[PDB]
Amino acid sequence: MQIFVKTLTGKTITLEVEPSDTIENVKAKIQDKEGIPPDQQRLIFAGKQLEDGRTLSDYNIQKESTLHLVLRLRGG
Repeated sequence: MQIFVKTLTGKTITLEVEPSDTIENVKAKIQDKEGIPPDQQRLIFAGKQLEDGRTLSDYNIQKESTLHLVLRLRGG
């Protein structure tokens, strides 16, 4: 039961999520590490916008399915 996330930063940052988890919890996990609102980030899969509030189980997400995490690294 593994999934895979690829951040726009290129750096390999991996996570462990269950089939019963919702992407809403997953986005929050990363946003918490950065202390930013989720409005500042977006997710895209199979050329479509990953809509907030869906589940891996509902969208039939398979193992090792890539998630493209796009956000703005607070710094500068």
